[PDB]
Amino acid sequence: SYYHHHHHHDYDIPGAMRPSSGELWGIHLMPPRILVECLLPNGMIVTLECLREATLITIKHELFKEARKYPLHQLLQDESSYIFVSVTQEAEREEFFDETRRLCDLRLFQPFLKVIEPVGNREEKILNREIGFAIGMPVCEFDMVKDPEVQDFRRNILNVCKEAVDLRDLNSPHSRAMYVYPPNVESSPELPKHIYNKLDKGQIIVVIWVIVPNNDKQKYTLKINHDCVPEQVIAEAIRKKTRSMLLSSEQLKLCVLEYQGKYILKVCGCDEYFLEKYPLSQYKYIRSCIMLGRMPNLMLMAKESLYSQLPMDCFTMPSYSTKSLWVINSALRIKILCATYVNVNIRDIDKIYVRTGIYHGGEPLCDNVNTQRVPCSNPRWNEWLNYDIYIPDLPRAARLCLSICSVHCPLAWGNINLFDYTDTLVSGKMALNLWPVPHGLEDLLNPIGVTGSNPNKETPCLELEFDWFSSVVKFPDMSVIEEHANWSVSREAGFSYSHAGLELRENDKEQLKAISTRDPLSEITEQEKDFLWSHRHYCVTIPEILPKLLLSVKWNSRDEVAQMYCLVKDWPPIKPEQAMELLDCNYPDPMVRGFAVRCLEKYLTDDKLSQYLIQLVQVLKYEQYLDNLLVRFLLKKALTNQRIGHFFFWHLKSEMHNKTVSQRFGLLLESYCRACGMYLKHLNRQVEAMEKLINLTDILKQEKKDETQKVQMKFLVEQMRRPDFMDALQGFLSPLNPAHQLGNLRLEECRIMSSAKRPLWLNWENPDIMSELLFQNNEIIFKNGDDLRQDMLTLQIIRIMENIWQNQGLDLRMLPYGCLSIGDCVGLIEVVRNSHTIMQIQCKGGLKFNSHTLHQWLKDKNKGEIYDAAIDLFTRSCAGYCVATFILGIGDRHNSNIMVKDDGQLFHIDFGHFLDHKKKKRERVPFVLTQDFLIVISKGAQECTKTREFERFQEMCYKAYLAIRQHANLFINLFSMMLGSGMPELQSFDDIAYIRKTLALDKTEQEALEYFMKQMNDAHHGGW
Amino acid sequence: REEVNEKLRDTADTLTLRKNNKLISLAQYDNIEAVGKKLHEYNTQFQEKSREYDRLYEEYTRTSQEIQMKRTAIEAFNETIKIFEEQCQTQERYSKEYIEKFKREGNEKEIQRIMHNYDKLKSRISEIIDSRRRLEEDLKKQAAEYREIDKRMNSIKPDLIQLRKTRDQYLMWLTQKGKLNEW
Ligand SMILES: O=C(O)CCc1ccc(O)cc1
Repeated sequence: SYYHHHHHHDYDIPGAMRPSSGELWGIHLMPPRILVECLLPNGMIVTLECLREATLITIKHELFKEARKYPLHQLLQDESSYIFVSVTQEAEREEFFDETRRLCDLRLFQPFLKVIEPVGNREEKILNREIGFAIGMPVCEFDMVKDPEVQDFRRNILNVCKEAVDLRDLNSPHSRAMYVYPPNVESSPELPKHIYNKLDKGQIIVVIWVIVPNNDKQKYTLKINHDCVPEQVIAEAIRKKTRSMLLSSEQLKLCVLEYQGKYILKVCGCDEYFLEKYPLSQYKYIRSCIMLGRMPNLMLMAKESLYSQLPMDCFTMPSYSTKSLWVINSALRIKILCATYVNVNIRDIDKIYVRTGIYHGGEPLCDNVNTQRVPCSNPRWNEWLNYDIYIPDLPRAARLCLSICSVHCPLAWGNINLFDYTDTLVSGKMALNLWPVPHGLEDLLNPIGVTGSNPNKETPCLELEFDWFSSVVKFPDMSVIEEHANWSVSREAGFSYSHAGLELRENDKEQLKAISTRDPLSEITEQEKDFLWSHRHYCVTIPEILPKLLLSVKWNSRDEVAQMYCLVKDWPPIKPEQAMELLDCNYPDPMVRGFAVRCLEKYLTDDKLSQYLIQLVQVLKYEQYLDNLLVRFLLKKALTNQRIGHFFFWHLKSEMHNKTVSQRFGLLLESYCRACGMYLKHLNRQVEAMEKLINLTDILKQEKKDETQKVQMKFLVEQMRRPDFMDALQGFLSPLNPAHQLGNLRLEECRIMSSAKRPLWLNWENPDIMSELLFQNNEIIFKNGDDLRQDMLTLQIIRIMENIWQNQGLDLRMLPYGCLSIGDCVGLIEVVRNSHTIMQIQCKGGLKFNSHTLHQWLKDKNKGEIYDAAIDLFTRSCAGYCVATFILGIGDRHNSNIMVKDDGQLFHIDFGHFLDHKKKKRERVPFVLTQDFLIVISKGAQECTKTREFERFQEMCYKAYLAIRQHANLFINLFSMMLGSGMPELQSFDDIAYIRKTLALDKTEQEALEYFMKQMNDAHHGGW
Repeated sequence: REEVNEKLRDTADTLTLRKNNKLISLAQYDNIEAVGKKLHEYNTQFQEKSREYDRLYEEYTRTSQEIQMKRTAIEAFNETIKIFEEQCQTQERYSKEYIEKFKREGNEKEIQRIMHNYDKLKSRISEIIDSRRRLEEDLKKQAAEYREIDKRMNSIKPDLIQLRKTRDQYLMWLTQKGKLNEW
């Protein structure tokens, strides 16, 4: 009667409710006592018992005592004459020079150690282990790479390394300290008005601290102008220290002059310094204190004790240092031969063929197939395919895309560049190993997918013959493309009158600027393309139209493409925000991307770079070759500035697991680590810390599952106290922010959370001199299971919406906490102290849960006139978080993913799928302000719909939403650049199209405003 | 612009013509209600299949990595063995020099202990090779299940898109005339 008695026979009673191998092959963490086969020079195998944690000095010394009890001891030298060696898990044979290292940290395969006399006697040069540890793959694995492009990248890219090292020691020690400790500084020295008003007539109280014995410290409260520089602030604090009943006025002036330049300003509690003449306000720390109603606490640090701290980078140069295409008078043809390794079931599948096409992002000719020959087993075609386009019409960035399909459905895919890194048109036979069908891609062929054969051997290997033409066919030089443009110009001037479908006009002159404004994802029509392409000379008037123009150009007509190359040549530089579109997958031409990197060199500030650095590293995936202008740009900026370098390293080191980029990023990381100076040692200490934490949580998750929290937690604390964990997890820099140092582990504040990912709550001592002034404890979460990079990105997108709103005079407060993905579903999350899930607030207030409990809880923290401003904080944050949330379309918000702070700020966490991923299998509103919230907005009131507080709040929502709608070009493009990462929520442009509807860009701003309210009104049921 | 791509998506070669969408030969230029249930029935079969497609794509890239792990482990074993092979040769150098250097003073005492070492060393090499050998046959049975993962993805993928397509067409039909959330 429940089930109409329908059985399920299939159902049996006994997914519901990785991994990186550990310290030894096949086991996560070596046993506390292990036996180690020691191969001696004399041929004797002597097995020693060792402690997991024992150093190689400890081991060697003990070995050479035990070696006396064995035969042939007289053959052996002193212990000091030898170094250890063994086969590691990456499968190379490391020579273990640093004998302070311990047995568990060696990444050995099997537990044996061979003894030898050290060869390659320049031992200096075999601290490439350092470089390989940081990168996570050995440098000898690049050495034996056959491909010339790689080897030519490796040697060529040192141009950059050298040039950037030379800027570092241009004013040493000042430039060196400016590299290592660069000034963390806002975009403009111009101030927002809501910030200014918090100044009582352009003035900050500041506190300059000093140390003199060392134990005792001394405040000096200056009240100075916000726009004054650090050198001024430093003088003022010296005046105050040294004024006395024994120094005349003039005596003081002569005491400041000797003193004024022996000091610099440090932030109390972290390694930030004020080394550059900027307004104090233009440093982020100051501008942070003003907003939070805090008193900047600086420190006078003498420069000799700062340059005493600094190193010497000492960069060493490594050991590793026709026919014009337009002559070829034929149409393109490519021979499909045979796939070898196709996994096809004969029982469902009819027939299989190789679909093909040439591409430029979008298509340049009739995409074809071949005949449905030898389907399923035995699969083999022998056809030249014939493509309607001439060999000279092929543009520099042309690419063959193919796929083996079913009947309609893809099985595999792979893409090749039709020219090589040296412009040579592809001839011969190629063996293309294929990539597998992704999630969101249902379409046949996949041209957004990466160029290159799969390094993975056991995959569909489709081979093919390319056409030969009596020579290496090379793409024409720029001088020759120029001349041909200059001819296409003078030629077209003489063409005669009656002519279809190609001075000016006033009606038209505005309609181009009409097009210029439309977002990337507003598709342009053939008429418009023609219309643009004909006025292309007037289009330089509006350099912002360029993306529309480039997409309008016919890339299959070399006459056009030579003309367009020549416009670009001296096109006027444009804004980074818009130029960034020119590095996404739709603009693959090198002259184009060249022009975009030339905009960044002029315009993009080291500040704005690091904001968009994620997007720029992703956009490397869409370059055709390894050596290209963007790579050299970023490589330079990273070696110019160690804050960028840090995140530049990690964003690469994150993706190294991913075989689409392991080569390219691997090679790039090598260059970085070879040039970045002493930061390589700092990165290796982070890299070593993160590994332990991975191996530790990897055990908690496999085997130690099914043991009470208590049991795991005792096993954790047992592990963390081991000397190697102590070594590895204590004196280092937080990767979320290298400014913050991490000292001793407070293991009693350190625990495993409730979650089934077994995320670690970790807590370090902030070992700064003035820790007290900023925070005595730095705590951050390490999370093994989840994929951080959706969150990482949504967090970024928020940070930018904030900066947009605030630099445009309106103060909604977002709290984009730190999130760093350091690997394949591994990462770090910043802990916001003094914050609780609404659901804790409801549990801890629950009488043996009333809608007021939140509001009650909040009053109970914020009493007096404090309360009034603390509601303003909640009202301001909650508005911003409404609009952002709506615009992005993040996961449904609820009581255990919403968080409020003691001071009354609210913010979201664990955002989940960002562009409305789950729901699309609509225009949802994910932040539904329940009664709980509306009560808090309306200090006492019932009927919260009706108050002014809600009208106020509504106004904040409307002003924010339109503010983002004017910078939507950016938000589209930021997401467009993120297509590179295989985030399922961003597989294709139509995924990004959600952000159009929700921002309502096809409508007019007034309609948009109403749509937002319409959307807000039905979700809430009344008010707007 | 948003919907016009999700209906032109997966079809053949402002008029939104699909050759990528060429916006403008142009070289010269009845139950009502019961079809509503079918939506839910197919919208459950489609999302039923999704996870079965998802679970396998993980297992695929697991086994892809699990296999690639196993290969390098062999590359390592082989290198490990080579050092043990080198070592047993390294002992046959200086052991057989020291047999005939004296061969007098504690001949039977010493050569037994030198011979013992050589034996342990060989028997070690014996264990590693069988350790390797065992990995390699486990590698093929992995590469087996691997071949089977793609096979079953490439049976489901056609059925998934057709299921998807009919689900849209039904969903179009209902909107033509005139709730859908629960279905
Ligand atoms: O030059 C610097 O080092 C400061 C950063 C900076 C870079 C480019 C620019 O145009 C202005 C400023």
